[PDB]
Amino acid sequence: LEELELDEQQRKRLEAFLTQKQKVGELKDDDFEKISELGAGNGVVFKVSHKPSGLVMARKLIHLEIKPAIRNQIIRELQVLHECNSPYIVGFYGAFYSDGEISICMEHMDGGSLDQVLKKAGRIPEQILGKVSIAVIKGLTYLREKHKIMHRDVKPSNILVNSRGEIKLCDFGVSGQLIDAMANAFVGTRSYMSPERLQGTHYSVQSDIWSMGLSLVEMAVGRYPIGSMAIFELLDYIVNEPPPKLPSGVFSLEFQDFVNKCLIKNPAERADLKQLMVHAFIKRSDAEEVDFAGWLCST
Amino acid sequence: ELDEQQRKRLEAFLTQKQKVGELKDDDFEKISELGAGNGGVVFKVSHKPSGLVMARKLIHLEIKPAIRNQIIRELQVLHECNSPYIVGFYGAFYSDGEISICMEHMDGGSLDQVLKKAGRIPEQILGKVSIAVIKGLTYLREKHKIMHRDVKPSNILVNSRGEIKLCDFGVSGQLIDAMANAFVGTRSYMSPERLQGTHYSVQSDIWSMGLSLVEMAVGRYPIGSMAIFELLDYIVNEPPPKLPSGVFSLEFQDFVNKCLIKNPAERADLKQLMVHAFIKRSDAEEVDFAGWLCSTIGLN
Amino acid sequence: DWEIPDGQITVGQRIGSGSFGTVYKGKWHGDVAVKMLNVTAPTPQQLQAFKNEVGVLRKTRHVNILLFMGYSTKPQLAIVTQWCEGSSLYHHLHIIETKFEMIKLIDIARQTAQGMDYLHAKSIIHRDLKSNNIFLHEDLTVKIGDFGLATVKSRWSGSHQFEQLSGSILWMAPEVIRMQDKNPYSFQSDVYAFGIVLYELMTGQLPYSNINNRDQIIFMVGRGYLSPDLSKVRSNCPKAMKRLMAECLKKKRDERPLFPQILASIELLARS
Amino acid sequence: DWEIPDGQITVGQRITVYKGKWHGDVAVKMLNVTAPTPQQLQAFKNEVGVLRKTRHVNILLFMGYSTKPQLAIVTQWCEGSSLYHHLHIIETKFEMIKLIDIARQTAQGMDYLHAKSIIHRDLKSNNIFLHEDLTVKIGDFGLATVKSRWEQLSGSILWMAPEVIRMQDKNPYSFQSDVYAFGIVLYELMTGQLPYSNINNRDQIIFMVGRGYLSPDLSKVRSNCPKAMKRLMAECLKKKRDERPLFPQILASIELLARSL
Ligand SMILES: CNS(=O)(=O)Nc1nccc(Cc2c(C)c3ccc(Oc4ncccc4F)cc3oc2=O)c1F
Ligand SMILES: CNS(=O)(=O)Nc1nccc(Cc2c(C)c3ccc(Oc4ncccc4F)cc3oc2=O)c1F
Ligand SMILES: Nc1ncnc2c1ncn2[C@@H]1O[C@H](COP(=O)(O)OP(=O)(O)NP(=O)(O)O)[C@@H](O)[C@H]1O
Ligand SMILES: Nc1ncnc2c1ncn2[C@@H]1O[C@H](COP(=O)(O)OP(=O)(O)NP(=O)(O)O)[C@@H](O)[C@H]1O
Ligand SMILES: Nc1ncnc2c1ncn2[C@@H]1O[C@H](COP(=O)(O)OP(=O)(O)NP(=O)(O)O)[C@@H](O)[C@H]1O
Ligand SMILES: [Mg+2]
Ligand SMILES: [Mg+2]
Repeated sequence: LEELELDEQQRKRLEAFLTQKQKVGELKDDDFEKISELGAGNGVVFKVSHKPSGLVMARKLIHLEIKPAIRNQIIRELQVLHECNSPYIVGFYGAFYSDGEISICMEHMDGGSLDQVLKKAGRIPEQILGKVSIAVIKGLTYLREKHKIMHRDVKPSNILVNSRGEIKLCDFGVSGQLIDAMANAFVGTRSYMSPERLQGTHYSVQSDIWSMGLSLVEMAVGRYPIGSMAIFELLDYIVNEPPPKLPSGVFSLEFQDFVNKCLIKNPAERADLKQLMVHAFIKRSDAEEVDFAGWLCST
Repeated sequence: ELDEQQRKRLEAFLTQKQKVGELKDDDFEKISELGAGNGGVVFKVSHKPSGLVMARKLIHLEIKPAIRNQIIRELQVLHECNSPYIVGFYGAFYSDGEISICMEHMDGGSLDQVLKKAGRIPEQILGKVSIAVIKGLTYLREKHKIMHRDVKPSNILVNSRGEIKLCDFGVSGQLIDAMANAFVGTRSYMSPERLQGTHYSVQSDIWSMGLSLVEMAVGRYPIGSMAIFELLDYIVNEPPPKLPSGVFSLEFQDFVNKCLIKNPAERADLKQLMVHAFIKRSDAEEVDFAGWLCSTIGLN
Repeated sequence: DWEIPDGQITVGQRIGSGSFGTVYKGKWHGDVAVKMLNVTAPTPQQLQAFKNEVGVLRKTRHVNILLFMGYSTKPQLAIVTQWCEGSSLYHHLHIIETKFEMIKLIDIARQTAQGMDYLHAKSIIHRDLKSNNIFLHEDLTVKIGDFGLATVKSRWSGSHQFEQLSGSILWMAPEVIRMQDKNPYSFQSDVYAFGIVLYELMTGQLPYSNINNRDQIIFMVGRGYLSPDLSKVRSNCPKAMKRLMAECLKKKRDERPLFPQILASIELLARS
Repeated sequence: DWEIPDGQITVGQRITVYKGKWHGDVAVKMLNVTAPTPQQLQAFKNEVGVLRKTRHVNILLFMGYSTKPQLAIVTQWCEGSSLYHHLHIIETKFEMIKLIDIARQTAQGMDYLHAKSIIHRDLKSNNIFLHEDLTVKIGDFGLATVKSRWEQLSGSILWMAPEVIRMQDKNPYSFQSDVYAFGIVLYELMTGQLPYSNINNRDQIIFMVGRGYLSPDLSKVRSNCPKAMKRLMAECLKKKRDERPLFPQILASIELLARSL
């Protein structure tokens, strides 16, 4: 509950977002104009301009061949995002369908994804990842406490940042129908899936913690930790081999222990959201003073 | 009018035909190729149920089964076409996209084939041919009110006995219609009135006989290497051919001239030709055509 | 390449006859049509016609051209194409007398024109277009077939021509009948044959059905004294189709329209 | 020979594939990239070279290619919908005789491809068009190769043989992996469903299918499915590729099955 609290500036930023959002109504393709291309995934995301409101927005197009009934139910389930308001969760504006593609409109993050920052830094400093760890843990706790869902797709490409210093989660499993629909395509080249989910055993938000740990190891060493191999070899490596570890020299002992407790392959012994928040690595970085904006702007 | 031998041969042929029943494809065995026309090869075959040696012609047509059945029935009139100057008919049937017409085998072949070995055919021989064709046409006209429609050297057949018989005439009205759109040839003996679409009659068969007689007399197709249209244009536009001089009697030259008059109204008819001086002389002539033929083509 | 080893093709029931050879239903990776030269001593023309048809067919990839699939040299020369279950347009119009609706009659003309346009764009002149060589398949998909006589840039069987072969008289333009020009064939003579096909579609009948004299048809059509009786066209035939048919049947080849224009006219009246 | 000049093809509505006009309706599959990479021209040359070897009614008819303006492949325009659309979007109620005939025609086209030594490598219901609701057309030869005497995972995981997913053998793709993809098509036809419909995790499907832990639930096969068809489908889906039959034998099994109805 203490992680769910916001400072004065975060409360002002959230209300300012919800105020600008209040000017938006029903979304339609005719009411949008493209600005630039924010990147691409397995799906394309455009920086767009909503003409009736004038707001800058991010529009993701998901190409699916699904029954219209399934398409409409996805739009209905995505409406839950209107109640997912947090300084660590990307704001949501609307969703609609046109030309065989489902549009998801959300808040724009000028900094981009933490996977694109890795390419513009090589490695990410430990105190920066401490703020990221705090943002991810708080965001995962918010989804579990307020909406009873997990993220199920934590990875550096789904942790977004901006010049205002904010670090928010995105692309989480808010729609049961959208999860099912996207399971048969969107083949990736790497993976952050927990070992227990890969094997079809019982899973929970612990899998998001494992995914966060692997993302932190990548952003710390500057390389994907699993194992060039194809996807199945990588998945097999995740199941069979012991987890990766952070180098012993540069990184602090607490940060190594933080990552190690995230990456325990047995999810029953893996640390949880509560234990991680009261971990020594979080408290040191929580009370610490870092200008993440300046580091993000330079990198 | 029939002689005693002519009456006998026809009776012996009708008795041979009593041995023949319904014709079927499996009841035939090939022997040799008799020759080839624009419709394909005519085959000399054997009808096992009767044993008789026949000539089998295959006519490939794509037509309605109902029209195919009417063609077979119209061809049955041939059983009532009995004459010493008419090739005999045995039967007809349909088998694998073609209508097979089985007929009397003529071991001397067609005069078209004979002309190739003979080079030319002497006048007295052609007098017996003229009588055979005129008596065949007159028989068809008076007994069945049908023209021949396709008189030419290849449709006048002969045998080692010295007989001269007409074949391939227009007995089945639907077969005439069915064969009009194909079976194109490289020469033509068609009368000028029929080419031009005007009124015609058995006069046209007389034109075709006169043209065939000139060809066999001089050993050359007398129309006009021209393709088929240019030959048809020549028949319509140019005056008819004539026999050369110093070779044939004036009666023969006058006979073919009156056959080849391009106006069918003035062209001689079967009755006028039958009392022409050429036919009168030829009928009373003793001509060993059987011996001439066998010696000319090499028959035994 | 496209040569099929002997033994893989299973020859079945006889289906009909082509301009050169006999056509059978067969089996080779499914149903096929197999056109074989069942002749012990084939003529030079029959040999060159097989070589020509394979050469022309290999240049064609279009839904309205019969699909060439392969050929065999031994034990006999054979051309393998797709099998068309609906037989030929001649069979439908003049054998079983299928009563096509006008929309389907127009669409058959449209697909035929579509295939002819494709051929002429590749400088292929069919020279034997007739309803027997228009095969049907699926829901009346038209397939133009039989390329024994076809020329490509006026060549035949991989060589310049030393003769001018000819097909069936009924679909034959007057200048092809007369054989007075050195080369009497052109895109426009194919158009004339298409016009006769249009006449079959809109009358249900072959032309000159009252004239049973082959040599009479040759002379009078060649002289321009005989032409199809356009009053036999059914009353449900659109006026624009009768006008187009009349232009395709013009006696002077220079007055006939070409297939790009023919297609535009059929697509316009089909919209009405 | 099959290159189409620049100003002949008319491009129309986008369906990537556009509906176009070149001597009638055609489908035009283009590469919108202004600068084709070597891997792009490689794939384009490979696909055209493979398509030009195909002349069969159950193979999408290749008609030509254009290199200007953009790299484009021209094929016939198919009327109707794909088998994936029929089975999983509009739920067309095919009778069993038609389901078997769709399987037969698909096997017919694949048998042709394998006789031309062509491995399709992307067989799936989305690439099987039911032209005029009657004739199977196998399309999308973007991954097709010609097997000769002499890499990242690419394709749709539902139709991938376990050895294709694993990408560990020297030649993961073979005629037998095309057979496995065909076996999944048989599963779609005889169940009306995609496999692993209860599994909503793509990486779980990859790991478990490649390890042989997960395979299609053959109990979803409808009761009207003949016994010889479920048995043929199970033999096409064998985890070990050497136990799968080849398409000459698959065709004969379907044909005998079709007579026994
Ligand atoms: C890989 N792991 S997995 O196999 O579990 N697959 C899946 N994982 C997770 C989710 C899904 C489906 C899905 C997706 C992808 C999705 C994307 C964007 C989205 O918009 C916003 N998002 C956050 C904040 C604001 C927004 F506007 C909502 C979404 O909601 C969804 O449900 C999966 F398929
Ligand atoms: C060029 N002139 S034309 O344009 O009029 N064409 C036509 N001319 C004349 C006739 C026909 C059709 C036809 C034919 C061809 C035919 C052939 C053989 C036949 O067997 C026997 N024949 C006589 C005696 C014994 C037989 F066994 C009967 C036939 O019966 C026929 O009716 C034509 F098409
Ligand atoms: N709201 C946003 N604001 C700014 N950039 C964004 C936003 N959403 C997405 N992006 C960018 O768009 C890129 C594409 O995202 P996406 O289509 O989700 O693929 P991905 O997450 O990067 N990798 P994958 O999930 O395997 O397809 C991301 O990497 C971000 O850089
Ligand atoms: N009954 C028969 N006996 C012997 N030979 C015959 C008989 N009938 C036909 N022939 C021969 O078979 C060959 C083909 O005859 P046919 O098919 O009628 O064509 P044609 O009259 O010779 N020329 P055409 O009419 O222009 O096609 C000719 O050489 C005839 O001499
Ligand atoms: N030859 C064709 N005729 C008709 N429709 C076709 C043809 N080829 C492809 N299509 C359709 O056009 C679309 C293009 O599909 P595809 O070939 O896979 O390329 P795509 O742009 O990636 N679309 P997708 O199927 O989602 O991958 C699909 O809806 C196909 O069903
Ligand atoms: Mg993402
Ligand atoms: Mg004859």
